[PDB]
Amino acid sequence: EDIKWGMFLNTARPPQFTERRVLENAKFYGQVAEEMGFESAWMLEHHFTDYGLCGSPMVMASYILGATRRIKVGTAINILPLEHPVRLAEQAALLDQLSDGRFILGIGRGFFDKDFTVFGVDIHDTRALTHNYYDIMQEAWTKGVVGSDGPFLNFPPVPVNPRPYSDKMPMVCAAMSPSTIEWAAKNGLPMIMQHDIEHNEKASNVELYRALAEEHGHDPDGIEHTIAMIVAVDPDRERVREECRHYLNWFEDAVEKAQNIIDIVREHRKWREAVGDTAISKVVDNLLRLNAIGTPEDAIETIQHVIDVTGVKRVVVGFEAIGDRDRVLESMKLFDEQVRPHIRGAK
Amino acid sequence: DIKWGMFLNTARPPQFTERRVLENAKFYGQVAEEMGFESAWMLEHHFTDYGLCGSPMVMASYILGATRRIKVGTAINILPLEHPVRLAEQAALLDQLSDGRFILGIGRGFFDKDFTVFGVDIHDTRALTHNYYDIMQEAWTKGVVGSDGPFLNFPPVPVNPRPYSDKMPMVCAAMSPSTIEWAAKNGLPMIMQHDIEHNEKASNVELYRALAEEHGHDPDGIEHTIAMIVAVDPDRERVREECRHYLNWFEDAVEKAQNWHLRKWREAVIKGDTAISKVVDNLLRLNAIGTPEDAIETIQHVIDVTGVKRVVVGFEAIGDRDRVLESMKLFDEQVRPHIRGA
Repeated sequence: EDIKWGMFLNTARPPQFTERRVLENAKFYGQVAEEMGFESAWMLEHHFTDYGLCGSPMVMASYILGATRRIKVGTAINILPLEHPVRLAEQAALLDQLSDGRFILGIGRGFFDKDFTVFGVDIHDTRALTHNYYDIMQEAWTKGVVGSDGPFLNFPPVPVNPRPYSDKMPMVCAAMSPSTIEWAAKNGLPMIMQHDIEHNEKASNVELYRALAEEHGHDPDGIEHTIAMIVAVDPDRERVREECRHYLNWFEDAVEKAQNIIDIVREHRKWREAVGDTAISKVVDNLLRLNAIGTPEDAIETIQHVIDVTGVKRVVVGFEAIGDRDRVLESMKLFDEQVRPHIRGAK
Repeated sequence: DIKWGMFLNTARPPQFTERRVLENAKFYGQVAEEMGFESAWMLEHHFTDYGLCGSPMVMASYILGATRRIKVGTAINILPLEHPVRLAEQAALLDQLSDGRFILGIGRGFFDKDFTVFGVDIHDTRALTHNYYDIMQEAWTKGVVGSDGPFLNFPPVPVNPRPYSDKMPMVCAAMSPSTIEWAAKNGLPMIMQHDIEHNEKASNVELYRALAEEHGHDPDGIEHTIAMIVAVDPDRERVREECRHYLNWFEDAVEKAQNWHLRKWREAVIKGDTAISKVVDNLLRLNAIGTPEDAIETIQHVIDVTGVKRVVVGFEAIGDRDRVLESMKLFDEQVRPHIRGA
């Protein structure tokens, strides 16, 4: 009945913050996470928008690991198609060595068309790409030498240095779909699950995973899945709800824009910004409900519910939605003192 | 007042483990900070034991986390091998994260195996390096960059974050004149390897200045860098023998990286072992390997004829941590304090 507690270092940039502030804040929360006995801190990858300024989780993670001693640092996630597998293999294995095995490489397919256009990748291959790039990296780590004649890359056998410090490279997998869930289950690969998914959908995902493991001759109980959550905690549920709502309204618009960025840079007002929609509003109310946003007891109920139905071992939390540093720290304090003590695990 | 950098090498001689090398390296990173070095420096090597670190950006990123004050440069990022939009993102972030303590070394790379494995034409490498530079620069200065260029084709997109620095601190590996010209033209400091004859680095700097001024840049405002193997010991012939044994392996490994019949192989070991002997004789001559006095003489001469403000030293040749720490202590006390600028 002990949850490993994660902490997102967001590099989202609302209009009312500077790049410096957001990045300094991220660095600072990384140190708060160390001080306050978090299991882990977690990095994101994003390109070309203020949805997130960090486009290299490997570099950011490598920094935070340098700047810390105890805490584990993971990526959520590394978009594998965009990277040569042998490059990321070298990267992860070096950081595993440097970090004395405090690093968790997270992997996913990615879902932004801008990303694949710019780096020159075919967005229809991304499934096969990701599986192949995983296979390649895995062999580099486990065997110490890899080549490819496979469908995407041709290159001869070479050794890839260094070898991991860890027996097995610690990893997670973003997996939203059944075919990925099977693949991960097959490859002994823990899931990390986004925060916008319905709780019973998360329950089903884990059950599906547990089934496919057993079917592919693996112990499901020996894998520890991870969940993302927004936590924003305040005595006055109405106060914190409206703070997060402001943030989340921007967040969902920024998401819309990211899927549109290339067209906007080729273009660049009155009747655009006028034409309330309530489509975003629908999503934001959803997010509030799914996530741990309100009083201590609200958060306890919501967090503990998602543990019960899922049985996840780790919860990676993001505090940023409440605003700037004062408000985040107040939130974090409440959480650490009035919420976290009272959470237990599913077994 | 000379700026001292230190190489965190990750070469693995056969008697060493990967773990030991990488743990030494981190540790020397910490020593560099305490003992008032300006900078620490990381290299990029692939598929070879003559350097383990294939990602200078990761290892640079780590060491900047683990230090307060020291600057960390790379020497060098092999540019052709990485998308310029990705490294733009990387360097700008690390500029922000590190608080402008980062220095992005760039180069062309000359190892064929590398370009084979990452699927790059080794013939195209100079143009790529230049093209890729332009793109990164444009990303940093304007904040948006596309390319219907000769190599990459993608629409204009914003690249985040913006650098912390007003200008991204960089250096450029430059062996050949044509590159030296490009460097200068682009107001780009040089970093020179440790196997260049004294006459030549004189020529390189001269040429640089000449081409710099032509292209309307002030050459005095540019701080060039030179790499130097340091190994300092009372006993000239102990330290020399120690570094000879190491460098024998080293330059042998560098050879293998590029890549009746018992008689034809046995005439390859002798022919190889002399070719390697010749390179290693040069290295001992060119570099600061002897008593404190030998070092002082060699270092100061190299400074005199070049006018470099940054000298980057590597200590690893002399052996393991115990011997390196002895060597580093003599350098600090009996060599360093007796070295002047131009």
